[PDB]
Amino acid sequence: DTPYKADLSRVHWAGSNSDVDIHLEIFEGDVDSGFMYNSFFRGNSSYVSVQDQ
Amino acid sequence: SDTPYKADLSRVHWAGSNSDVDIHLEIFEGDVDSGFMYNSFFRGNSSYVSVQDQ
Repeated sequence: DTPYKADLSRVHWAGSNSDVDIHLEIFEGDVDSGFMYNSFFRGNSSYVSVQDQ
Repeated sequence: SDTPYKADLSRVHWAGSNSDVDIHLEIFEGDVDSGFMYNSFFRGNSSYVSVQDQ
């Protein structure tokens, strides 16, 4: 009911009447990916090295 | 069950020609009560991003 409803100036709203959204997204350092995991059975075995022989 | 002086009593703050109207003064101490009190609890259990003026 405000008297100014018919004369508003909307910045990021295009078209014949200000209905279409053309705003800009805001992004930061956020990236979602898979969860982490660490080995557990590394010490439960006998070990031998033949790397260069 | 009626004392001899019933019809000739003097009663203060009992107005009227027959002394049967209540014009006393209320005693106020300043007690006012309304709805109960609540505080938020989940205001630090999520992420936050600000887009004000942008």
